[PDB]
Amino acid sequence: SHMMVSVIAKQMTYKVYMSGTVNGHYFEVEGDGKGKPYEGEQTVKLTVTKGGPLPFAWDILSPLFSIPFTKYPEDIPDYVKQSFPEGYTWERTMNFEDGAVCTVSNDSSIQGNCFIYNVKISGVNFPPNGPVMQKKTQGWEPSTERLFARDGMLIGNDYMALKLEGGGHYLCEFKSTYKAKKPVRMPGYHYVDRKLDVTSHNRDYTSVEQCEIAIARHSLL
Amino acid sequence: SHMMVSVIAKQMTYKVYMSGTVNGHYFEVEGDGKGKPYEGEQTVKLTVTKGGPLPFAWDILSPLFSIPFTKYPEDIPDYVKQSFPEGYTWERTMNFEDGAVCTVSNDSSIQGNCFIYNVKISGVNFPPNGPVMQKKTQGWEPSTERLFARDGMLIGNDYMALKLEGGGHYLCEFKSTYKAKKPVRMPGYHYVDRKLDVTSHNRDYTSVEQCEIAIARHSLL
Amino acid sequence: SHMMVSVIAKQMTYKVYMSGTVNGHYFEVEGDGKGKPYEGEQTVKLTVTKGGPLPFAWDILSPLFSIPFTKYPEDIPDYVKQSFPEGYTWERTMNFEDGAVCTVSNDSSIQGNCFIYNVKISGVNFPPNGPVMQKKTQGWEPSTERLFARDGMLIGNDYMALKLEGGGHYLCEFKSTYKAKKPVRMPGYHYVDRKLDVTSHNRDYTSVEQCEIAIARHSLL
Amino acid sequence: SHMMVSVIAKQMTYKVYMSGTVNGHYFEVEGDGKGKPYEGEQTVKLTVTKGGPLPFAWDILSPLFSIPFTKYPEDIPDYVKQSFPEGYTWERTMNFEDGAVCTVSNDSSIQGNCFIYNVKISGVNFPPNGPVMQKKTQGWEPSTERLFARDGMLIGNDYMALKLEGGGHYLCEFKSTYKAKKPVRMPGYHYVDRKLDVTSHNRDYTSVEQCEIAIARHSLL
Repeated sequence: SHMMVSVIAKQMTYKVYMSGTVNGHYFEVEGDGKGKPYEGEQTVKLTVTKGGPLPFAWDILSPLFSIPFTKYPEDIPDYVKQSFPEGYTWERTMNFEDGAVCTVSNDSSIQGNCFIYNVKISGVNFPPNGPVMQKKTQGWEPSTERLFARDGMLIGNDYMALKLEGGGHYLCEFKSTYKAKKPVRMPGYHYVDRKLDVTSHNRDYTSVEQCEIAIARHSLL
Repeated sequence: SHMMVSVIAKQMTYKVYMSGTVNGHYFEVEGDGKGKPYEGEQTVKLTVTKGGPLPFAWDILSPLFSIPFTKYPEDIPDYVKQSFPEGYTWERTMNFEDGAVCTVSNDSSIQGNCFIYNVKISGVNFPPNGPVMQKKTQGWEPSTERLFARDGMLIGNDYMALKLEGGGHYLCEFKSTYKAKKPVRMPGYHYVDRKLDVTSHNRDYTSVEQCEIAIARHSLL
Repeated sequence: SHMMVSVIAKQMTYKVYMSGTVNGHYFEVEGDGKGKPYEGEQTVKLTVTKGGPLPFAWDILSPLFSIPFTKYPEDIPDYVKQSFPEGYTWERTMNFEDGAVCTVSNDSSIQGNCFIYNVKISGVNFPPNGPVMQKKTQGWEPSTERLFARDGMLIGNDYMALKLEGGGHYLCEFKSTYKAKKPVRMPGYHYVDRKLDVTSHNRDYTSVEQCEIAIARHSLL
Repeated sequence: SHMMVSVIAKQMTYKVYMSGTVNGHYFEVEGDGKGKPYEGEQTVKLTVTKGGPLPFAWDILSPLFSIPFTKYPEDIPDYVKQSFPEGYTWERTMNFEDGAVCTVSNDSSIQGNCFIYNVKISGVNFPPNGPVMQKKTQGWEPSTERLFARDGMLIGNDYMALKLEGGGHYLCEFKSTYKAKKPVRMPGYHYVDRKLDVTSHNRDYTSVEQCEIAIARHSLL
């Protein structure tokens, strides 16, 4: 079994606060979630508190609403979990195959049994007739992030794909940079498999429930 | 002489309001500017009003503070000036050669003799020992933007370069998408030459003055 | 068990013919290999026949010397194996994180018990003091290609990483496009895990022996 | 007037030898050219000699057929002309907006009154229904290359655009790296304007004539 850290219970909740701008439209979202950090399981309920209903696909926000909830096997150092109680920050670029770009920054803290995430997203050049502004997406495929240490930062790359109405895929590249706020034991080259689903939502996606499973590992061969 | 639009005087002022995050650091800036829109000359005084003094090179913000102040020869339609009084928006990506990326959005309107600009920037993945975080930049080379029409929008690209303390250059690619808030007459493929200098600043760059000359043209050949 | 095709025996050999140019240096390589296509196992012995010894790292050529040797599970259509006897072509871009770029094209045929591969590589902008021209690489990490169907072509993306002398990683992005020469049954979204090793070589890598294991699969979750 | 190097006459000829592969199709081309190097004027007659008639737009080859024929004002050092008699090499990437990519390498020498060019191109991932494979291009816009010195090499970038049958543009980014075969005096940051036209061709573009004007300069402001 993997070393559990005492500041992170086997059952934890969290609060997430998002603000951002996508194609010039400002908006804010708040969520409360919960899960089992050492099993890699979590769920979150989101509420659009400003700028709703959103004129773009909800799916582009889904993977922005909790990386402490990743199951790590015994021999792989868990970068993110070691960073607590002080916490971590990360920065992410999303490059969509039709030219749209998002930049994302996150600050993560802990208060007792509850993680606190603050996240900002900026999105530009989503084509007006594209699957995002026309809400043609049907959730992400499961995906695998490739992670490795560099300058005491963790670096993640992920080939993502939104499912399209009536077959087809809309590609997105994730590049992520994770920075603990204190020095920790770096892991080596490894992967995290993820599966993310919207399990329920209202008509204009102003209330949304998501859930995720994330499990780290070495190569299979 | 180029046609002059009655809603834009030969001398104008403007106010610019900017908020943003760069490597996770929030900041706000306000500016007051003036110039001669049909001669392509302007100056602006900027004040950091939140999150100052900034921990990053001022030069990455410089080109975000007024495209109505571009001189257009008579035979080239002026996309930006035609958009008034309704105004315009634009979005910009900034891709630096060490992998930092900025997304920018802008909304621009007019009140009498005064343009009003609202601009938001999100910049991520500046290397902590690179010339931006170590404030080693020494202003921008004069540059040229290539512009053409597509789908009712004016598309621009610019290979920019920052000057480096100790000679040499730090490269940045600009991609811009300008969208008038009403249909306007579309120009053909053309160029805009620009020179942009910081003419004065205090020690921690919390007060900065910039001067810019911008002139559109056809190919020189 | 997966459907085996009659034109592809459980034990097969192959011949591979490479010519190319890397940083302006022309060279040619020939290899003979063998393996078990339905088990995903193969080995190949390469000989540099022109332009040797090569002034660059052998590792940049390794993943160019046999995709019929991929183990597919029963329920996933095997695009490449269906394309025979007529065969297939593919095109690949390799984008290295220090700016170097390779383009690759391949034509694959079959004669009896022996596949025949013709491959061309063009490589440019490898920095003269980089790990490639200074031969600092220490083989690839195992990796996973993400594959999906589009316009009856198969499309693969792979986040690759060369191991560096004294710790460290040198990243490379693979984008591949595979085209059967006759229509076949397209698969859905899936992955291929690969592990590629140089098992033996002489002093200046003019004779090189490699081996590979490649196994397709769905997501693990 | 700019200094004139004694090894380069006011009128010169040149031979150009080209081989390459585009979407897997091999071809060779030979050309004979002439012009006035210090005035920046040249013409060239090309003959497809293998793999003709070409199944792809001739325009993607056009800018690969002689940079000594660039007029340099007196105060800007001429990197290419100083390199002689030894000569130079260069490498170029061509990135089209629908994801096609070309890598190019060149070697250039001199025999008396005649430059000799050897050039290789590899182009991949042209979409089969795009304007290159469907021969819908109508020549290149006049363009400007940005040039600066780094590590003894002259680096160039150019936002190019092909004209499209039916108005509109198909964008391509040029990155070029020019390397003299001996140390030379390095120019500062500057530009080269170019116009390149096909002046005549037969029906299947197996004989083509091109004309190019190239003039270096500082920023216009």
